[PDB]
Amino acid sequence: GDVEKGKKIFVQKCAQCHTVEKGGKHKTGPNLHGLFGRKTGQAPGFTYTDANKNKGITWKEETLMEYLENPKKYIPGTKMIFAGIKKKTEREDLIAYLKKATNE
Ligand code: HEC
Repeated sequence: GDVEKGKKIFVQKCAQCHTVEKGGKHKTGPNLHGLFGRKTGQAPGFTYTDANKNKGITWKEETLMEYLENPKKYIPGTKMIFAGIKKKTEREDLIAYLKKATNE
């Protein structure tokens, strides 16, 4: 969980659709600094495509571990234009971005 790159690689490409700031009218990507509290698809106003909006759990390190680790095989594939990183563990680093954000 290298939040160092977590908040980085996150705010690098995900900063665009996921500007982590006051939620409010969400956009293509809601400030995912509360994923552990955001349903698999319950973004206020931005109700994820039936895919995430039809799950039933919350973005917990494990659930997202299945998404960030298998993004094009979990969700990141419909609108998300991302689905992998240079190496591979780069996804665990983001879990540090949220696990820390979402946590508090
Ligand atoms: C950095 C690697 C990123 C993280 C972490 C997340 N995203 Fe995104 N994202 C985008 C869209 C348009 C969607 C909706 C997909 C659809 O409509 O089918 C999403 C979805 C997510 C979700 C799902 C949360 C839920 O409740 O369903 C998570 C957890 C998430 N994203 C985290 C848009 C973009 C985007 C635009 C180009 C980027 C760069 C990212 N997302 C990157 C990340």
